[PDB]
Amino acid sequence: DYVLYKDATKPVEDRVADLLGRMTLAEKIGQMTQIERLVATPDVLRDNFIGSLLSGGGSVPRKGATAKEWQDMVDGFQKACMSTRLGIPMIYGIDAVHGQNNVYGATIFPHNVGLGATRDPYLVKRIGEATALEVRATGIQYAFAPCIAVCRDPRWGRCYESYSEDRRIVQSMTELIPGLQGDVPKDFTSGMPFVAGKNKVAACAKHFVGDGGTVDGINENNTIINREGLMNIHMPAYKNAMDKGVSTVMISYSSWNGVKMHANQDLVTGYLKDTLKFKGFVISDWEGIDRITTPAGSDYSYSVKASILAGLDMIMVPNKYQQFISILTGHVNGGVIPMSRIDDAVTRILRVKFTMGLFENPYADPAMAEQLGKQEHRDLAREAARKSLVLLKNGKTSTDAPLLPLPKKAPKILVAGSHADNLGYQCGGWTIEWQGDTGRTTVGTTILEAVKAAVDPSTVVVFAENPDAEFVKSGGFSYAIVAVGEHPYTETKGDNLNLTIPEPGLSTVQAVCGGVRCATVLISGRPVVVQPLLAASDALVAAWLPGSEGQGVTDALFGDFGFTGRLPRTWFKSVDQLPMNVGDAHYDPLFRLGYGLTTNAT
Ligand SMILES: *[C@@H]1O[C@H](CO)[C@@H](O[C@@H]2O[C@H](CO)[C@@H](O[C@H]3O[C@H](CO[C@H]4O[C@H](CO)[C@@H](O)[C@H](O)[C@@H]4O[C@@H]4O[C@H](CO)[C@@H](O)[C@H](O)[C@H]4NC(C)=O)[C@@H](O)[C@H](O)[C@@H]3O)[C@H](O)[C@H]2NC(C)=O)[C@H](O[C@@H]2O[C@@H](C)[C@@H](O)[C@@H](O)[C@@H]2O)[C@H]1NC(C)=O
Ligand SMILES: *[C@@H]1O[C@H](CO)[C@@H](O[C@@H]2O[C@H](CO)[C@@H](O[C@@H]3O[C@H](CO)[C@@H](O)[C@H](O)[C@@H]3O)[C@H](O)[C@H]2NC(C)=O)[C@H](O[C@@H]2O[C@@H](C)[C@@H](O)[C@@H](O)[C@@H]2O)[C@H]1NC(C)=O
Ligand SMILES: OC[C@@H]1[C@@H](O)[C@H](O)[C@@H](O)c2nc(-c3ccccc3)cn21
Ligand SMILES: *[C@@H]1O[C@H](CO)[C@@H](O)[C@H](O)[C@H]1NC(C)=O
Repeated sequence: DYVLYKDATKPVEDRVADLLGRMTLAEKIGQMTQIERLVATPDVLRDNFIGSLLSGGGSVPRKGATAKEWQDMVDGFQKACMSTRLGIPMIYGIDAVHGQNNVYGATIFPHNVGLGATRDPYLVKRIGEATALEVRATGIQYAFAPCIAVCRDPRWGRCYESYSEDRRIVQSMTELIPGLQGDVPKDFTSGMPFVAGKNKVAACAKHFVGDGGTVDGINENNTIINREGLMNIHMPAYKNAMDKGVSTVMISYSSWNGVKMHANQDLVTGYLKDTLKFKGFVISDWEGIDRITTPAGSDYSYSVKASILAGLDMIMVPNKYQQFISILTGHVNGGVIPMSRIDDAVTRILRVKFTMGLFENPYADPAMAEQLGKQEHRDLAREAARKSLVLLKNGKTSTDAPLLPLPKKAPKILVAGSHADNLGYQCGGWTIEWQGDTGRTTVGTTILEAVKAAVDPSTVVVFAENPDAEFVKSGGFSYAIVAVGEHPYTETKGDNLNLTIPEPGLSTVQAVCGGVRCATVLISGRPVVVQPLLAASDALVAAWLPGSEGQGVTDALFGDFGFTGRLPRTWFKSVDQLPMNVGDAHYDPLFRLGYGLTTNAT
């Protein structure tokens, strides 16, 4: 007879309610299982009724894969899930945190920190729209963004994924959501999930909650703060995400006052779902439930019980799915975990799938391939790159002639530094590889390239990654541009207690600037000890992690556009002041939030 859930002309809730009514137990749990593509197989996916797949940092089908290949891969997996008795389509998620950053040839936009310096939430909304197209260009329908953490201690290896330390800023920046998912209807209820169609993608606000408040900025650690401070600092943006209709929420690895977020039934269920009235689905993090115990995985049986009862709807296993499903099947068979729970988690996972119309467009659109790396997107990124640069210094002394903007016509000029011609570096973490990489890892334009493509044909550009004083003073240069800074990092692998850039860097800035007037470009995902650099430089620019369009940098350096960006974070004097944020008593910055020197165009 007539199968309601299959009829597209029917209401979302009606269809969810109808399908859930036909589901066994194995299928309901299947919908709650998300696994790495690495352990996925048509059989596995079909036999275990897998409801979702993902790709961790660098989990690509083939290094250098085209968009078609990706689509084919995803389509391969979907073909399998569609063959289940009920034919429930799977949702493929990936970390498209600053473009479809895992794909080769994908436009790599500035990381969050840099975007916050722009204060242009509309620019961010356009980035989300772009990223939507490029993630859909590869057949994927779910991006694990935006990360709306409010980094409070730059020693945290994930600070670059935080728009600001000022929640107000992080809120205005949730505009990425409507960009990735499309805008929500006038009526729209705050908390209901939403996605416009096959040209948009489901978004994920992460990581609930207080991931940017751990002690010392130790990744995944504990956040010791009172409910009020937690609610007015780290909680706010989420409220915004509810109104903008965010589709999902990933839970943080970090604990609050000693309690693992994955086990926090009060915040996850009581506050997020019950109070904020979140109707989309909640997903764990990579082995996030295993990390509830200590050691991790020491009692997976507890992790399922504790996490599922806490209120989580989907688990990112992402490898030992057989265990996860066996363990959960048991708990339900034992009455330990009530079916109402499973019913709820599935109800949410489904509601989101019908809403985005996954049941109507489960397969890719080869027409969408072209989107990947589209020039218009690169221009957009280029714009954001320029707008995110924050001028800290521009003249060794009050009386000096402003170094920037530099002339495009000069006899001979010098570009140097470790980050000068290193695409991987200017891109930073989460680029091609999980930890990011060094060198020409994708399609882009390094700073050097931009420069050679901006100066007058009669301007001799000489490159020297790390020259000595002697070389510079004898070069006959009119000026030099040195780029240095941090190296690509991601999560824990990036926590830093000394926060001083790697060498050589300062040695190079000092060697070059001591030989000729210089403009120093600092590549970093956060504020770092900068006095030494500022001291040796005539002008110094904080470019954070610009991404693939180096021209964004040179656009400012040569005055085609003037610096407008302003510090999204507080720049410290020494790392022992930390934590130190706007509003604190001992607030003794080296550069307050909002600081940013400027210049004018043409
Ligand atoms: C401040 O604290 C930081 C972390 O808390 C320190 O950085 C970390 O230092 C350890 C060594 O103590 C280092 O060791 C691990 O990585 C080794 C290889 O490191 C290179 O490759 C990785 C990626 O593969 C990069 O992330 C590293 O940044 C590093 O990159 C190379 O750096 C060279 C010099 O800067 C450069 O010539 C290369 O081109 C560049 N190569 C690439 C591909 O980028 C590995 O052998 C070892 O077994 C460990 O696994 C960590 O890698 C390093 N940082 C990170 C993010 O992991 C920091 O130490 C200082 O700075 C470092 C960059 C390094 O030069 C140290 O020798 C130096 O003491 C601390 N700074 C201070 C002043 O104390
Ligand atoms: C020369 O460069 C200065 C750089 O500040 C320009 O003035 C600044 O223009 C901003 C708008 O572009 C002013 O408004 C706000 O700026 C922030 C930047 O953080 C924007 O994000 C925000 O949306 C606002 O628009 C800013 O206040 C202003 N700075 C000062 C000290 O007034 C200047 O622009 C020209 O003068 C200013 C006063 C405005 O009237 C501009 O509209 C006007 O074009 C630049 N000159 C030129 C020709 O562009
Ligand atoms: O890439 C998927 C998610 C990402 O969206 C989350 O923000 C982040 O917490 C995260 N850590 C790992 C991860 C960490 C260690 C080993 C293997 C994987 C994986 N992930
Ligand atoms: C925090 O980090 C410390 C040191 O790495 C570790 O001993 C402790 O168990 C962690 N605690 C939490 C709550 O993450």
